[PDB]
Amino acid sequence: DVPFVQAYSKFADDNPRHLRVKTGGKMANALTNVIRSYYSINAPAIVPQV
Amino acid sequence: ANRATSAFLDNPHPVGVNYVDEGSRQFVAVAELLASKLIDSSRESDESNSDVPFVQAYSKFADDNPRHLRVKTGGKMANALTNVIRSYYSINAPAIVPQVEIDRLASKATVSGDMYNSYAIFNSVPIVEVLSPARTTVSIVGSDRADVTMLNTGAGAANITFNFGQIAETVILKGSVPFQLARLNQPMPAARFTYKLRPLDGPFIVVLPVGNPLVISATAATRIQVPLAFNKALVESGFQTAMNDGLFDIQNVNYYSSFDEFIISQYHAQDGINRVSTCVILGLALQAYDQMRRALPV
Amino acid sequence: DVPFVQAYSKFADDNPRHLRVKTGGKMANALTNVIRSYYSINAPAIVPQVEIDRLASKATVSGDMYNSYAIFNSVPIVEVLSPARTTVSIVGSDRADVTM
Amino acid sequence: ANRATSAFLDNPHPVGVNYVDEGSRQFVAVAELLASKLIDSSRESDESNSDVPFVQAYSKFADDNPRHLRVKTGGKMANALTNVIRSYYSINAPAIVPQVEIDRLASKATVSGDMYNSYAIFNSVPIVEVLSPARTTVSIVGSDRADVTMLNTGAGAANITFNFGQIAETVILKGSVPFQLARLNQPMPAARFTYKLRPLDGPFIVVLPVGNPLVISATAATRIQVPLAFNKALVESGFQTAMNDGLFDIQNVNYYSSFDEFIISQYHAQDGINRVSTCVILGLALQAYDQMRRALPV
Amino acid sequence: DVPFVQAYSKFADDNPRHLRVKTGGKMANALTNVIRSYYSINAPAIVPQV
Amino acid sequence: GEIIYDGGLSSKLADVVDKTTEPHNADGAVKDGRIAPVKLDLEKQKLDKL
Amino acid sequence: TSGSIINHANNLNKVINHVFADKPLISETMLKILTIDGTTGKDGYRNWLDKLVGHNYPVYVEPVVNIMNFISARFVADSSYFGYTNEIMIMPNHINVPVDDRFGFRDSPFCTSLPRTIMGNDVRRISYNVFSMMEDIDDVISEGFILYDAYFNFSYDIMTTDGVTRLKEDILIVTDTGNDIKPIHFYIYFENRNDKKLRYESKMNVSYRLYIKTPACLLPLSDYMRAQHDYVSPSSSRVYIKDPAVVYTRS
Amino acid sequence: ELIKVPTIPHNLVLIQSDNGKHALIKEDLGQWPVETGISLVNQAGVFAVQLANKLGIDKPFVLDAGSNYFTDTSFIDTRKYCTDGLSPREIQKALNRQRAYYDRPELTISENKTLLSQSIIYPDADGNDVSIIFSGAMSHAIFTYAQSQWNKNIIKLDDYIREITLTVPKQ
Amino acid sequence: MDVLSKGSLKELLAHLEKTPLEEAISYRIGTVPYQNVLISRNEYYNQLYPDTTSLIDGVSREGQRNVNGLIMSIISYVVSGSGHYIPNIGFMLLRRSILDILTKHDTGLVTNNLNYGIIARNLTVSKMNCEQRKRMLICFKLLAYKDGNQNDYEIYLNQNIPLKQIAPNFIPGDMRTVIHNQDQLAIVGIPAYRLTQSTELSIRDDNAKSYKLGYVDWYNSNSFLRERSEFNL
Repeated sequence: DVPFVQAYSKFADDNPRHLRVKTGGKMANALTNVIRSYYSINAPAIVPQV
Repeated sequence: ANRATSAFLDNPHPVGVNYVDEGSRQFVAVAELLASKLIDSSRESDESNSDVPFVQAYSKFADDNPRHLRVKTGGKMANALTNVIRSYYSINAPAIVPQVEIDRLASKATVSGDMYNSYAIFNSVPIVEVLSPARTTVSIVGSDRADVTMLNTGAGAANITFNFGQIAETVILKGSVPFQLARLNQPMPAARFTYKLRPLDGPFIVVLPVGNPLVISATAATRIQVPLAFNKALVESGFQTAMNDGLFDIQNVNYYSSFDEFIISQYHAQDGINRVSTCVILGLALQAYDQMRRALPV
Repeated sequence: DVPFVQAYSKFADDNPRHLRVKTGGKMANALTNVIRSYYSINAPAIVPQVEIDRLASKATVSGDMYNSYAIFNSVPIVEVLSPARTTVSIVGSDRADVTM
Repeated sequence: ANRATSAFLDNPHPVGVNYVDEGSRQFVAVAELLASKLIDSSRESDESNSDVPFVQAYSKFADDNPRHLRVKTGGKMANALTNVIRSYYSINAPAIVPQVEIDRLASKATVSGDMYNSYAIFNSVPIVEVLSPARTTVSIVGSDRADVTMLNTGAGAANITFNFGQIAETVILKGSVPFQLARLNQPMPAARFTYKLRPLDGPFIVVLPVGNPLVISATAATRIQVPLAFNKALVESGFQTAMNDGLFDIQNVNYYSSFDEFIISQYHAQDGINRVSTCVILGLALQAYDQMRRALPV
Repeated sequence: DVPFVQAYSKFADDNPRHLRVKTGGKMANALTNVIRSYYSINAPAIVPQV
Repeated sequence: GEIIYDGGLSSKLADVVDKTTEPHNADGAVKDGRIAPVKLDLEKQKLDKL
Repeated sequence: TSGSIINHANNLNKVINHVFADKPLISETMLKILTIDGTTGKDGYRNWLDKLVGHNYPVYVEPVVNIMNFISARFVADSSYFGYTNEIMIMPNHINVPVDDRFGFRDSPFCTSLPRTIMGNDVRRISYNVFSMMEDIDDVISEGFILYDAYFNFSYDIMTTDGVTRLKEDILIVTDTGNDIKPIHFYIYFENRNDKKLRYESKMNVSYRLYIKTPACLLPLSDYMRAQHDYVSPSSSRVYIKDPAVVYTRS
Repeated sequence: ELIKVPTIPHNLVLIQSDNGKHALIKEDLGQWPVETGISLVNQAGVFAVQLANKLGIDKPFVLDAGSNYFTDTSFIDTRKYCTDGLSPREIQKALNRQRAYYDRPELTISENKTLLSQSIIYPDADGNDVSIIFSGAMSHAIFTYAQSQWNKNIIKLDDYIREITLTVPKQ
Repeated sequence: MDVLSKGSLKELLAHLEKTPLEEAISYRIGTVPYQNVLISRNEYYNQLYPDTTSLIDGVSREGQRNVNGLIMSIISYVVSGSGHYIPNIGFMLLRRSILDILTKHDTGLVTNNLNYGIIARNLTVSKMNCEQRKRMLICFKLLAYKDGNQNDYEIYLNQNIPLKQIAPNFIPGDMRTVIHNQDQLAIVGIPAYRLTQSTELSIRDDNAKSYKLGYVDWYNSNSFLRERSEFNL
């Protein structure tokens, strides 16, 4: 599992855990939110610039 | 034709849409973990003749030291837990707790906050519809065990259509006398006392003879994903306390006898999967409510 | 995650992996098939005795099945005999209602 | 009343019940992994001037050193993979390869037998039934994109019921002209060119005005759990090669234009969930079949 | 069997013996009699206060 | 009266070097395992070694 | 490519120098075979290692390799046991943050988890490389931030007395070249709540505080039943045979 | 040859405040420097070998902690009390100091006996001896895993002979 | 450039205290907003690029002479960096600080009749990013609490749910709220090195990009040039 741990840590800024659901971290949330914003002008677009 | 349906499946009200984020879910899990420690310290204090174990547990839970000549309500955690239960039940119930208070309380203990690790079995039997001819009469009584009484006053045998929905996994049918049941476009077998059925298979036909009334008892099992800390005994007790304390009474909401009826009815409504996810968080919140209220009767 | 890794390793005889489904290993397979055999005489006996004995050595518990008791609430109405011109209906198992 | 249904949904044949254990799933996973390296070693060999990368890849796959003046069939792995594909398609096909041979070939590589870690999107449109009044003609053409041509020769407008099943997640309806569609016992909205529907919502009613025919084009998306190595491009190519190589020719079977039609048809059968599990393993085997046969054409 | 022996000794005020029946001691007898007294006012109150 | 608080040792957030520093990698709580920056003699005004 | 050849040549020499240093990894029997043509032992091994690159030879995994891979996996997974963490937080003293109050530490530098939101806003996260090159660091520290993309080595001392919990050194160092974090060493004291002198010193003599996730090696005394573990030792009837050969010489 | 390890390498320490209000158990496995900018897995490999030497699991071994026990003076108590791991008497001393701060009464005889009997040795079905002791979590996980790996290469003599019969010359 | 550099609420409020209203008003005549125009973006397309002009662009635009125009000019300066052309406001009013206009009654301006929904629509709130919206909500809260319209501000936030999520967590008149605020409001900062000297398609994006690229040069040279004119005043 060593190659997967490195890839997940880079993507999610946290080590994978057996008892925590693998969600992708804050990058996954930001990617999901920008997709909503691109589709329509009425989307919230709440992701900070920082 | 006559159509009969279960009572608890009629008109499910919309659930709330607040306190469903990751931080809010962590708050309910933290409250459940801290409430479990509150009731363990209360028992320990009684058996040890010392109030030290209870004082330590209440201070972490309530954020203040226990003091005599005070009510010992439960602090800010008790108010937040009570208000989130109100919001989950109805979309008309206002959301009062700010997100800052929720986030601060969620930092007391480390929890996963994932409500889909494990599963639970729910035993409410959904009878969506029963279609009967003109001469026959059909009545449905019960939610945990449904008894369907059918009587044929016509000249010949009648066909009764049973629809149990598509969410339930297994339905077991038992009759007062042996009866005939088969699926659509399938040969009718010999009369048997009991049948085991999959609701996904399709509508089922029962042959009703003219002689005597036939009563069919139905039991069902449904699997819903819940957190690992879920305990059905504590959730059901918390649901009744919530109704008695009057935090479910708002305008335009249906009422249910058990949390089993509430969760199954929302499953069969439109957008049932999303509704059930919110109801799971309410169940864990009710589990925390029951433990904390029994430790600190207010 | 050390407590879960140790517990699963003893139960499943294998270390958990991130990308592999945690199924329980040999103990899960043995328990599933053994449950099948108890229900019906027609079900085969797949699990070997060697696997059962090896899995029984993982913990130290007596196999006594008679040191306690339990209460079961089913109502065994074997028969109700009624004369002519009378109707009797039996409904329910946990609570039996007889309408006559 | 007239009933119209999709052709590919009619009469799905039973699928095989063998080679679905953990050891058999490992063999399919090993075959896909070693066949992929065979196709990659061919490209690397051509880039350089040495056949060493291919010789290593073929030796691992076929358990024999490649030799000139020989067909290079693929060894025992190629034979075993071919027979399991036959068994998966139909319950009538014999199971030839012994379990000992499957286990021996599964030990060549260390891969997990899990086949439900990831998911994939399948775009076959499951129009289960279209119910139309007496004076209306309805025709359904297509599987990937289903075009329903309806014409009303009656005096007044007619209501047509659409049933898309319960498995599909989303269905997009596009009309030649704007049309009105609503759920059962619901008001009709204003005429719109496109509709997005969830088939679980219920049967839908389309108003068919008197005059020129109205054509509705349907597109669907259903998600099915598959291994992570699943590739739709490779699976479909293997399906065509499998049918062309004549290993799907068994008595009393149904034939399909693509693997996508095959898997959606089985999902809508009686034991849909169990049938799809076997078909997913068939999909991975077909993916290995395509890569192996393109490198070693016999 | 030591943890069960100590727990039984606390409950029954007597050491377990292999050739004697484990009725439960005086506490078991007193608990049975108080249960009888609670149910009905006609049941006698056999157990003394001491 | 008794003095409860009269100043004390004060922590400083950061220290500021008043001398020019050569380029360097992290050598504090974070230690960089890569080679130190290579110093190259370039942009010579007058020709040498050519 | 020249870069690949240059990289391979340098790496090959580095490995060969290390394997032959101290006690050589390979035995004298191999060196005799490699030196049979007159070449040196170092030269013979370097050529043979070169041909082995890209080998398809199967290598059986030994018990000692399995053991090392286990400890390596736990070293990466549970970093708090071994004294390093991936994230640290620098926050002003006037900002109140949730902390781990289980151990009774005064001004505990340990958090159950690094907070996602403080005062209703998400905490800013800066990689160590960006923070090193920051020239507006003074404006950033006023708000507070989380440092990541690096491994932070830390140490702590738990003192039985009461005192001001603080760090041995200043948190950060500013140079014309870049910004860096000084070595982390916590002086942790237990807390007596009704002490006015230490309460005032904590708020006024400390301006910025450094937080890390609570180490998993720490365990409160109340949870001493979590330390119970089982070890199995083989039977004492077993006898171990040093020489298991089954034959003798004829004479 | 095989090494018989006499004592289980627990790594637990007890830290308590002077007033006794707070006490904690800490597992000390050392501090290992980690460098950024290079692979962490490669560094973890170097530290794994050093950690194995510290725990004494680098070389093949079998645990021999069965004989580390004593028996209580009470005639009822026939249990074997393990001496490995953190001493239950140390926890009892720490717990009593905590109760003194809160003015609670000291641990009773019944509570003392339960605490003092937590660490025990009992035999299993196969004749092996199981030791329940207080020890660190990672020390327990690493030590027990190394035990299962070395045990794969320990076989009965008759099994070894059967594997080498075909190579034995007649003379 | 200075106003866009502030990244905290307490920095932004401090800047508004020292900045006169003159800096929020432009003396350039500009163009009328809300006009569909074709602009040239030759880095990307050979054809002209459609776009619409707005008040929150970086370029000065003609403004109305009412109070609504002056409030819109103040907000545009905060969110975009430039004000609007409102001529002959008055010497006394132009000397007052921006915060004095928003939060003080001594200025002589009446803002009770302002409709927050209309002002947001005129400023094209739909096209504003999260940082710009938070800055605008700060100006609304300051105006609301001055006029005793705290309830109206809360009701306005209820109607606009997306604006409620990013509402600043500060109560005007309370110093504790400003001290502990953790908002990020920096439109322009020291750029990440990845930023390049390339054009952007939209009018707003290009003008914002221009401010970002020129911040490093402005940071180094503004102090001396300001002092060269400030001394001997």
